[PDB]
Amino acid sequence: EFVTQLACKYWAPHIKKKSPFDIKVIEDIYEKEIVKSRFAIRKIMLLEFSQYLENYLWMNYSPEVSSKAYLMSICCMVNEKFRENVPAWEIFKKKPDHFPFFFKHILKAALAETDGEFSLHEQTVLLLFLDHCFNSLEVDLIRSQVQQLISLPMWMGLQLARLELELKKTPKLRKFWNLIKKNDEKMDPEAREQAYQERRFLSQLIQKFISVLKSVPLSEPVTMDKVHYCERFIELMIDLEALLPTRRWFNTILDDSHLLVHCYLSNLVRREEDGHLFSQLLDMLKFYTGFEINDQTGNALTENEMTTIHYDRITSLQRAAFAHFLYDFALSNVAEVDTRESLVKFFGPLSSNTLHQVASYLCLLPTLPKNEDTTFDKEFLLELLVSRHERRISQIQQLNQMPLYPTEKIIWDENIVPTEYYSGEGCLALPKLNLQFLTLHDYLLRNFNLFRLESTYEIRQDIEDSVSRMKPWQSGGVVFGGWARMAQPIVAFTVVEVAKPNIGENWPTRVRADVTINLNVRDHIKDEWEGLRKHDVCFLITVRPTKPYGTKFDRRRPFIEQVGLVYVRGCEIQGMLDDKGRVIPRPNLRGESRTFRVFLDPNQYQQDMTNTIQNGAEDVYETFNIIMRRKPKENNFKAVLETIRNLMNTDCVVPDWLHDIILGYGDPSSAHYSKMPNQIATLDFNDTFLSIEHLKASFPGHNVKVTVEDPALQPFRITFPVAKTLIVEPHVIPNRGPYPYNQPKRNTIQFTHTQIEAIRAGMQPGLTMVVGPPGTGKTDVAVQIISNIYHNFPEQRTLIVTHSNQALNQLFEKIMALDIDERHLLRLGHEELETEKDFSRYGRVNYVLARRIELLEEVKRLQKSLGVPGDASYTCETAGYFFLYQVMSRWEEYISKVKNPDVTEVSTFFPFHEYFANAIFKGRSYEEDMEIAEGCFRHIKKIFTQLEEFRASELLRSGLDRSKYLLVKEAKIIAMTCTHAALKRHDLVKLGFKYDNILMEEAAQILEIETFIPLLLQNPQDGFSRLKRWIMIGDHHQLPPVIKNMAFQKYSNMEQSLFTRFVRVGVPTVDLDAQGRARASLCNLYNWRYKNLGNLPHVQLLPEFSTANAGLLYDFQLINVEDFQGVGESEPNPYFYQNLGEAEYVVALFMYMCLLGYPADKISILTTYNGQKHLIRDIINRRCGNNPLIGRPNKVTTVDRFQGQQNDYILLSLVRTRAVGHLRDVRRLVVAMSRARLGLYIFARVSLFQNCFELTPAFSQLTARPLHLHIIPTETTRKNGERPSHEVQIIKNMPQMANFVYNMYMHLIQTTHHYHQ
Amino acid sequence: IPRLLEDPEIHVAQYPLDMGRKKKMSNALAIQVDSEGKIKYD
Amino acid sequence: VMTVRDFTQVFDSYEESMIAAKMETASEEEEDDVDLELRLARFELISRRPLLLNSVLLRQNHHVHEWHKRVALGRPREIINTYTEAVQPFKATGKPHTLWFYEDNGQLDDARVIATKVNFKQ
Repeated sequence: EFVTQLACKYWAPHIKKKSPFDIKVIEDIYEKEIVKSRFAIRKIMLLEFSQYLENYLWMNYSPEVSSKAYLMSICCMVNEKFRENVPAWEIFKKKPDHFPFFFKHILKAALAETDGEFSLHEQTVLLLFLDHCFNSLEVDLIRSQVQQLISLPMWMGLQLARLELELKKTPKLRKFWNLIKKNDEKMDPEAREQAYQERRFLSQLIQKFISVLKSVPLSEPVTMDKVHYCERFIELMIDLEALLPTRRWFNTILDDSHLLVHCYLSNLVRREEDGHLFSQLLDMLKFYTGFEINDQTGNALTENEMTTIHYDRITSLQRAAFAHFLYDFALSNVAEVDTRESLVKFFGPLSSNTLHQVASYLCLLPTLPKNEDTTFDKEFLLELLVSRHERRISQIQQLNQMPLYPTEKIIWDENIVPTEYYSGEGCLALPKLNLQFLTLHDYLLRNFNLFRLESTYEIRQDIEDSVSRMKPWQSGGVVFGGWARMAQPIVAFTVVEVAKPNIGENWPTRVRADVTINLNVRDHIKDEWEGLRKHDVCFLITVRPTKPYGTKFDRRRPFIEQVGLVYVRGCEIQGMLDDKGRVIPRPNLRGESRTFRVFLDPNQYQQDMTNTIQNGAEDVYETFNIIMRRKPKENNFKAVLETIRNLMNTDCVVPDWLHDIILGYGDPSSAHYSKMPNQIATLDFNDTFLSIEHLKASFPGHNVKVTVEDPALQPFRITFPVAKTLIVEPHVIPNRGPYPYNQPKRNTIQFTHTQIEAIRAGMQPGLTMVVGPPGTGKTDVAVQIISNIYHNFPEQRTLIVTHSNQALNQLFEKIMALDIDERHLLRLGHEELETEKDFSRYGRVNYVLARRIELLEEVKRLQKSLGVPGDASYTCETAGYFFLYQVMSRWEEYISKVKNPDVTEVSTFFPFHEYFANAIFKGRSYEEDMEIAEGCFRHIKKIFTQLEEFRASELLRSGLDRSKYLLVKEAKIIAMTCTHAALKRHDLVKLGFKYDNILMEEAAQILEIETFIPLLLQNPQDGFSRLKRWIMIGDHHQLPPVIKNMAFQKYSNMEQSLFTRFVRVGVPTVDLDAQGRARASLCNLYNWRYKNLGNLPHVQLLPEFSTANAGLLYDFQLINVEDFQGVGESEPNPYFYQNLGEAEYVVALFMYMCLLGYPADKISILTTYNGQKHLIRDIINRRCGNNPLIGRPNKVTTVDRFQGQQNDYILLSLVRTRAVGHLRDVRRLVVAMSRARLGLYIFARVSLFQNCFELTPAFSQLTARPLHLHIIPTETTRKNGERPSHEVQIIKNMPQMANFVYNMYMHLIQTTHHYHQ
Repeated sequence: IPRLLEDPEIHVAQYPLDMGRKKKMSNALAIQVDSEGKIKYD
Repeated sequence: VMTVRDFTQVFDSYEESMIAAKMETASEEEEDDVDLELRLARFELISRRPLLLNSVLLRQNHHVHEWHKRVALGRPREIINTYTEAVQPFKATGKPHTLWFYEDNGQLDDARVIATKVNFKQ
C-alpha cells in the first residue's frame, strides 16, 4: 500500500495530475523498500510494473541529483525488465542526454572498494546490469558508451612486456597504437583521465574479482553474496568472450590477468556444493578463452593453425629454457614435452623462483628482481606454465565424446536443467541466443546444448511421474506397489555387443543390449509397448528403494530419495525380437514376455567401463530394473542432437552470401536481391498481373514502357535496369493442343504493390524476408513465388518448409488452383488427408501408376490412328521407341514440308488428324494454323515426356523405391515440416536429395536450429552450396516457438527464431500492409504494431464487414468484470488460473447469442490460461448440457492454441486480477486481438491491464468504448454505424447477465420447442 | 532380508535349511544318531 | 568389389580419391596400413596420428615410428619412435636427425631378429 500510494501520488499512469518530483521518494523507496526487504523480487516487480523507471526515475535524472540510491534504482528497474523480457532501454533512448554521466558513474560504483559504500550484492546487481549493457551493443546509446571500454586502447591495461609482445606479433598494430597515443595528446587533462579510466575498467574489474574470489574460505562458512558475485562475474566474462566485438581486444587482457588459472585453483571451485555453479560457469569460460578463432580476422582457426599456435608456444618456451635455465627439455622434440604429464615432470621439480623467472621470459609475469623471492604460490606458477603449453583436444573431438543421453548426474542438476520455478534471480550455466555467434561451431554448439538441456527437463518429468506411479518399495530387493503406462519392470538385461572402435576414436562404434519385459498388463498397454519401433528412445533406470512396503510417496519431496534413484541411461530401439531370434506382415507373438534389442550410447558406455575398470565402480549395466518409454511426438531429442552434430562435423557448406548473416555480423542487407551479383535482368511474371493496369499500379515509383503499343496486345515479361524504367513485354502462352480445357489455370489474386515486391524478390537470387501481419496474404504470396519459380526455372527444385501441417494443407490447396502439374508435387511426413488430392509419397506413386495406364492407352490409340498394326500393349520403354520411330519421323517430315507455304498445306499434310478426331484448323492464316499444329505436337510430346518420367515405376516395383524416385528426381516442389526435415536430414543426404530454392512459412514460429537445418538437406556441389534462393515468410510480432520450460526462455532466449534474429540484425524485410479477413475496426486493435498495416478493398467495401452483430450494439467490447462472491482470480490447483466471474459471464454471453439464433459453430471461446479453459468447458456442459436451443462453440481453447486460426466471433477471457501475467508479451496480445473476423468480446479486470505500459496501444482503444456490455435483445441487417431501431439495454455485471439469459431462455422454452434426438 | 535358506524379527516365512514347506508324506524313517556316535543303521 | 578396386585405382590417380582410399583402409593388413601411412605421407595431422594409433593398436611392432614421422612433416615423431622402442633401433636415431654405421646397424638388425642370445650379445 506504500509503494502503490507513492506511485499514485508521484508517477502512476492514468492519473491526470501528480505531485512534482521529489528526490526523497527515490531515497526512501531504495532504503526502506528495496534494501530493507533484501531486494525482494515482488517489491521490485511492483515498482517496475508501476512504471517507476519511465515516469519517475530517468526523466528526473540529472548529474545534480544523482546519488547511490538513484543509480541503484535505475539498475534494479533495468535488470527487472530483462528478467521479465520487456523492452529495457526505451526511456534512455527517449532522453539520452544524461546517460553518459550515468554510465560512467555505474562504472565507478562497480569498481568501488569491496564492502565500502556499495555492498557486494549491490555490486552484483551492477555486474548484471553491465552484462546487459555489453549484451546490448545494438543500441547506439549504449554502444557509444561501451566502445571505449573494449577497443584497442584498453590494451594499456596490459603488462608492458605483453603489450610489446603483441605489437611484435602483429607489427601492423603498432601504427594504430601510435595513432591512439597521438590523438591522446589532443585531449584536455580531464578527458584524458576519463579515457584512461575507461580503458582500464575491465582489467581493474578483474582485479576486484580476483580479490573477492580469494576471500572465499576453503571450508569455513562463506556469505552467499561472495559466491553470487563470483558467479555473475564469470557470466560477464563468458558473454564478453563469446561476442567478437567485445572479445577482439579483451581476450588478450583476460589472458594477461591469468584469471582462469586463479579460478581453477580457487577455494570456491573446491567447495563441492557452494562452488558447483561457479565451476560449471568456469568450464564455459574455459571453452571460450581457448575458442578456435582468430581474434583479429574473426575467422575460425584450422587444425593446422591450432597446431602451429601450440608448436610456436613450446618453441619459444624451449628457446627461453635453452638460453637461461631445463637443458634436456629444451632439446627434446615437441611431442615428448608437450603433454600435461611431461610438463609437470619437467617444471614440477623447479623452485617457485625459477618458475616465476621462466614465466617472466614469456612476458607472463614481471621480472623477479635479483635475490628476491616470488610472491606467487608454486602451484599457481606451475599451473600457469602447464595449462598454457599442454596439448589441447579440439572443439570437434570434445563434441564427439559427448553422450547424447542425460544421466542421473544431469537430469536433476538445476544449474543446467532448471525447473519452471526459475525466477531469474540467479544465473544458469547455459548458452545464450541473441544476435551474433563467433563461428559456425559456436552457433551450432549453443543450439546443441540448449536443445540437449531443455529436452532433459521433459525427461525428468517423464521419469518422476512414471517411476513414482510404480511405487518402488523395499522387500534387500525391490517390489513395485503400483503400475505405470509408460514404464515397466525389467525382467532381464544383457549387453550383447561391444564393437571395436573406429581408427582414432576411443569408444566402441556400437553397443547393443537385449531387454526383456513381461507384459502382464491391460491389452491397451500391451499394444502400446508392442508399438515400439526402430529409433524410439527409451530410458533404462536403476532404483534401490529406500522405503519399506506400503510407505506413501510425496511428489513434493525430492524424487531421488523417495524412490532410491541410482542410475539413468538412455537407449534406442533397434527392434523387438521374434520367436526365431530375429529383429523385427508383423507377427503375432505368444506369451506375455517381450525382448527388445537396443543401442546404447557408445561414449556413455566407454566412460562407464573406464570408471569401472579404473576406479572399481560397479557395472551400471547389470543393475537396471525399470525401462521407460515416451510419447513419440515428444521424443525426437536424440535424433535432432545427432543431426546437429553431423552438421557440425561436415564442412557446413552454406552459401557464402549467407554465412556472415547467419552468424549475425556484417552487412545485413548484403543478400538482398539488389545487391546480388547474379541478379536477373528479365523475368517472366506469367500470370502474376491480371492486366497491364494491375502491373502499372504494382510499381508506384517506376516508369513502365511496353514493347507493344496496341492496347489490345497489352502474361508479361519485365526487364529491370542496372533507371526508374521498367520494360514490359507481353507474350503469348504456347498453344498446348486442340482441347481448350488444356489451357492453363491462372492466378486470380490482384496482388498489391507490396505483395508484388515480395514476389519479385522471391524470384531473384538471394535472401528474401517477408513480414506478413494477420491475414495479409502470406499464403498467396508464397504460392505465386513458387509458381513463378516453377515456370521460369524448370530445372530448379524448390524445398518448402513450414512449422505445421496446416500451413502445408493451405499451400497445396492454393497450388492446386494454379498451373502446376501434380506429378511435380511431393509432400513428406511421418496424417489426416486434408487436401482434395493426396501429395504424400503414397498418393504420388498412385497418381503416377494410374496416369501411366491412361497414357499408355493413348499411345495405343495413336498407333491405331496411324494404321500401325500390333496388338501388344505399350510399356514406357516401347512408348519411347514409338515416339522416335513413328511420331518424331512423321513430325519432322511434316515440318520439312510446311516450315521450309499455304494455309491449306498446314492441314493437308498434318500427320495426326485421326488421333485428334475426338477434339482443328481454321484456314484463316498460315501463322495461326501452323501454331495450332505446333500445339497438337506439344500435346502428343507431353504424353511421351510423362511416360519417359514414369518408366522408373516399371524399373522399381516397391512403393518405397518408387517414392525415392519422386523425391530425388521427379518432383520439382518438395514440402515438409521443419520437424520432419530435422528427423530425415540423414536419409535425405544419403539419397542424394537436391534442391535449389527454399521457401518457408510460419518462419517466426520455428526454432533457430530447426530453421538452419533445412539449409543443409543436401551435399555441396563442386565445393559450394547449390542453394540459390532463401525465402522466409513469417511474423515476429506474433507468437514464438514453444519452449516447454520457460526458464530456457527467461535465461537463454531459446524461443527466438532465426527469422526474428534476422529482423533484429537488420535484414531488410518486405512488410505486407493490407489484410483481408477481418473488419477494419477489429484490425485497429493490432495494426498499431506493424508498419503501415491497413486493409484490402473488399474488407473496406463489402457489406459483410459493415453489418453489425445481432443483439450487440458494438462489434467489439472490453467488459469489466469485478469480484464474484468475494473472489476474482482463483487457483484451485497451483498455476491453474481461473476466474468464475469471467467464465460465467462468457458462457452467459455465448448462451445469449445462441438464443438470438447465432450459429453456435461460428463462435469460438478463447482464454489465456488452461485453467480457465477447462472451467469454461465445465460451465458449458453444466449450464447448456442437453439444451436444444443452445449448441456448442467450435472450440473452447487457449489463445496460444489458436494460432493461425479464426472464427467469426471470439469470446475472450483474460482471467487475471492480481498480476498481468504472460499477456504482457505483446505478441500474445496481437494474436489475441486478431482471431476474430466480425466480433470480439473481451472479459477482464480492466484496471489491471490498463496499468501495463506495453498493452496501452490496444487497451486505450478498448476503453474508448463502454466497459459494460451493451445488448439489443429484441434483435440482422443493421449496419455498424447506424443508430439501432431497437432498445439498447446495458448489462452492468455478470449476475445481471446470468439473470437475463435465464429469463430469456425460460421465455423461449415456453414459446418454442426444437427437436434433436 | 536374505530370502534364502543360506543366511522372528524378519516377519517372513523363511525356512533356513531344509524344513519342508509343502506336503510330501515322505516314506523315510528318520535316520538317527545316538548320543556321541553312529548313524543307527541297525 | 572389383568396381571398388577400380575406383580405388581412380583414387590412386588422385581429395575425393583420398577419401575413397582412406575409407578403403578404414573399412576393416599391416601392408595396407603402410599404404594408408603412405597416404598420410601424400595427402595432408592429428587425425593421421589417430589412424597411426589404430595401426599401433593393430600391431605393436618397427616401422610405426616412421608412421609417426609423418606427423613431424619430426623430433616428436622420432620421440614416438623412441618410446615405441622402449615398448618393443636406428629409427630413433632417424627421429633424432628429423629433430636436427648402417652395417653396425645391420648386425644390430641381426640382433633385432625374432648361443643365439650370445650372438645377440656379440
